[PDB]
Amino acid sequence: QVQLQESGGGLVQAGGSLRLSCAASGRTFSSYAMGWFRQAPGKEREFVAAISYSGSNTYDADSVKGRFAISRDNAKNTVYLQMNSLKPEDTAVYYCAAAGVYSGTYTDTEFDYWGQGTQVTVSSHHH
Amino acid sequence: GTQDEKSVKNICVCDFTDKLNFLPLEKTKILCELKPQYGEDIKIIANKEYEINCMNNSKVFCPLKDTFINNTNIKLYSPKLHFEIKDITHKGKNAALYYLKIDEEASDIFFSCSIKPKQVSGLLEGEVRVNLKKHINEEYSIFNEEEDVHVCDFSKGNLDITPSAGFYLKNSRNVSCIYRVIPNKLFLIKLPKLDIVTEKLLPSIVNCLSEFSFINFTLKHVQEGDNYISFNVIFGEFKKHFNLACSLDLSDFQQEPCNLGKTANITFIFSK
Ligand SMILES: *[C@@H]1O[C@H](CO)[C@@H](O[C@@H]2O[C@H](CO)[C@@H](O[C@@H]3O[C@H](CO[C@H]4O[C@H](CO)[C@@H](O)[C@H](O)[C@@H]4O)[C@@H](O)[C@H](O[C@H]4O[C@H](CO)[C@@H](O)[C@H](O)[C@@H]4O)[C@@H]3O)[C@H](O)[C@H]2NC(C)=O)[C@H](O)[C@H]1NC(C)=O
Ligand SMILES: *[C@@H]1O[C@H](CO)[C@@H](O[C@@H]2O[C@H](CO)[C@@H](O[C@@H]3O[C@H](CO[C@H]4O[C@H](CO)[C@@H](O)[C@H](O)[C@@H]4O)[C@@H](O)[C@H](O[C@H]4O[C@H](CO)[C@@H](O)[C@H](O)[C@@H]4O)[C@@H]3O)[C@H](O)[C@H]2NC(C)=O)[C@H](O)[C@H]1NC(C)=O
Ligand SMILES: *[C@@H]1O[C@H](CO)[C@@H](O[C@@H]2O[C@H](CO)[C@@H](O)[C@H](O)[C@H]2NC(C)=O)[C@H](O)[C@H]1NC(C)=O
Ligand SMILES: *[C@@H]1O[C@H](CO)[C@@H](O)[C@H](O)[C@H]1NC(C)=O
Repeated sequence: QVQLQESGGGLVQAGGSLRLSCAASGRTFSSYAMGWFRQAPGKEREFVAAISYSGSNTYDADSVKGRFAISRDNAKNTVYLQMNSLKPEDTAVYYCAAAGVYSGTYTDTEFDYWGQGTQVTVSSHHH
Repeated sequence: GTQDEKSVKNICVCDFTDKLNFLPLEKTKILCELKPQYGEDIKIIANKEYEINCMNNSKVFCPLKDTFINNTNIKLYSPKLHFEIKDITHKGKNAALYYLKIDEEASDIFFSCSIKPKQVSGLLEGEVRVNLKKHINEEYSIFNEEEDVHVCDFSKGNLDITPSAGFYLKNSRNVSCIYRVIPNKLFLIKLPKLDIVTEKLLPSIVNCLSEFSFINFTLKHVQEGDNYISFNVIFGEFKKHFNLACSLDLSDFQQEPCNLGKTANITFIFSK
C-alpha cells in the first residue's frame, strides 16, 4: 500500500531546468522501486527514468539519455527527477510510479501504484 | 486507467482458486504477500487452468545487482528450501499444489510468482510475493548456563551475518548484539566459517579494543569449530564506567551469485 504525489511542475523555457519531486506515504518507501513516466497529450505513456531500491542502479531511456537524471532519497521518502536542457517536445504530464517487484523493465507492467502527475510545459525561440 | 491492486491471503496459504476467472475492464492484479516468521510453511493453491510460473520459474530478488532475476529456481539462492509441485483435487475441483517447506536455518530470500489465466485478453493477473527475512536484529549476550560463557552468535540465527540473498536495504544490514561486560568471564563471538572472517574481522575487533587503554581485556583463543569461528575474549576488571561498541563489517563481502553479508555491531556495557 503506497500513494504518490508529484510537485515542482509548471512552465519553463527551452534549455532550462526543473526539479520534479514525488513523495510517498503508507508502506516503507525504501522497500519499493521508483520510476518516472510521462504522457504527451495525444501520444501514449512512455518510459522516462527509473531508480532501484537502494539507489545504485539507474535505468534511462534513449530520448532523455544524459539530459534527465533520476535520484532518490530513502531518508526523505521522496524521489526526484532532475531535468536539464529541456527540448520543447517535453511538454507532457509527468507521472510518478512505484513497483513492488522490479526487474529493470522499461514498461508500466511492473509498477503497481501510481501518482497523479504534474504538467510540465517548455517553450522556446528565446524571448 | 490505473493498474488495480487486489489482495488475498489465508492462514499461511495463498488461495487463488475461483478468484481469477472473471474479466475486469482495466488491468488488474491480485496480490498475495506473505512474510514467514517462525519457520512457517506456505501453500500456494490456484486453479489448474491458470498458467502458474512459481517456484522453479519465479522472479527472485538479487541483492548483488539490486534487481530481480527472471525465470530461476529459488533453491539456487536458498539451498535449504525444498518444495513439491503436485496435482491435488481440493474442494472437488482440480487444483495445483505449490507447497514449500521452510526450515529454520533456510537462508533469507525474496521472490515473486506470476499466476496468469490463459486468455487473448491479459487484463487480469495473479501474483504471490514471498519475503523470507529475519526481523529481529537487536538481542543480548546469550549466557550459556552449561559452559558459563556469554555468546553473541553472528554465525546463524537472527544476528546471522552470513552472506544471504535476503531483501535488505543499505541501512537495514545492521545487526547488533549487546554484551553487558561481566569482569573475568569468557565471552564468545561466533562468526561464519569464512576465509575473510579471520583475515579482516579479527584485525577489526583487535583495533577496537586496543585504542582504549582503560579497557582490561585478554584474547585467549580463536577456535575453529564446525561452522562458527568463535572469538574467545575475557574482559578483566575495568576501572572507569564506560561504554563501547565495535563494528565487524561483512556487508560488503560479495558471494556469488547474489548473497551479501551483514555488519556485526557488538555493544559492550561496562557497568558496576
Ligand atoms: C527480466 O525481464 C524483463 C522483461 O524482458 C527485462 O527488462 C528488459 O531489460 C532490458 C535491458 O536489460 C531492456 O532493454 C532496453 O530496451 C530499450 C527499449 O528501447 C526500444 O525503443 C527505442 C525507441 O524506439 C529503440 O530505439 C530501441 O532500439 C528499443 O527498440 C532500449 O532502448 C535499451 O537500449 C539501451 O542499450 C543500448 C545498447 O547499449 C543503447 O544503444 C540504448 O541507447 C539504450 O541505452 C535496452 O535494450 C528492456 O526494455 C526491458 N524490458 C523488456 C520488456 O524487455 C529484464 O532485463 C529481465 N531481467 C533479467 C535479470 O533477466
Ligand atoms: C516446474 O516443475 C513443474 C513440475 O513440478 C513443471 O510442470 C510440468 O510438470 C509435468 C510433470 O508431469 C511435466 O510433464 C508433462 O506432463 C504432461 C501431461 O501429459 C501426460 O499425461 C497424459 C495423461 O494425463 C498423457 O496422455 C500424456 O501423454 C503425458 O504422459 C505432458 O503433456 C507434457 O508434455 C509432453 O510430454 C511428452 C514427452 O515429450 C509428449 O509425449 C506429450 O505428448 C507432451 O507433448 C509433459 O510430459 C511438464 O513437462 C512440466 N512442464 C513443462 C513446461 O515442462 C514446470 O514446467 C517446471 N517449470 C519449469 C521447468 O520452468
Ligand atoms: C549501520 O548503521 C551505522 C549508522 O547508523 C553505520 O555506521 C557507520 O559507521 C562509520 C564508522 O566510522 C561511520 O564513518 C559512518 O558514517 C557510519 N554510517 C552512517 C550512515 O552514519 C553502519 O555503516 C551501518 N552498517 C551497514 C550499513 O552495514
Ligand atoms: C550499534 O548498536 C548500538 C546500540 O545502542 C547503537 O547505538 C550504535 O549506533 C550501533 N552502531 C552501528 C555502527 O550501527
